[PDB]
Amino acid sequence: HHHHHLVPRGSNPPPPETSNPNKPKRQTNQLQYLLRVVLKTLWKHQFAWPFQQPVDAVKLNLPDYYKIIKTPMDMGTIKKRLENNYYWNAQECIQDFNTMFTNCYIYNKPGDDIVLMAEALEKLFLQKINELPT
Ligand SMILES: COc1cc2onc(C)c2cc1NS(=O)(=O)c1cc(Cl)ccc1OC
Repeated sequence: HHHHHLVPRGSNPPPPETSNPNKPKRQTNQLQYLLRVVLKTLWKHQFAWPFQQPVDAVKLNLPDYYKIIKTPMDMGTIKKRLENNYYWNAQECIQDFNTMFTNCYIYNKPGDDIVLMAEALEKLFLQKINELPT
């Protein structure tokens, strides 16, 4: 038979939402710090680039990525969520960072370049978290 299954093709899933009008939201001092200090310091770091947007499994040739990672998260999404006042509290935002880092550790192996990057970003994150306003 002449159907060789060359189509349909793969794709990336839809990215995480950055807007949800019926979601409860608040501005808090802790969230303002998470944007101004935590996100902005990580964003400019030389290790930020793999984490500045959703994993593009097509471009990066990671066809297994979304078979393994079912709760994707990235700093581009977190930045948009902070700019859009999406969060109710600091915990919701911190959980997004934790998810991002954990996804990287799940998908990859200790000592991989991308894991070294995530570990360094996570160390910085945890340092900035320890100065969160009370
Ligand atoms: C192995 O390639 C990757 C693994 C990943 O886990 N999480 C992300 C995001 C991620 C991205 C890639 N691909 S990559 O081109 O960004 C890449 C980054 C680094 Cl620091 C090292 C290798 C590499 O691709 C081979």
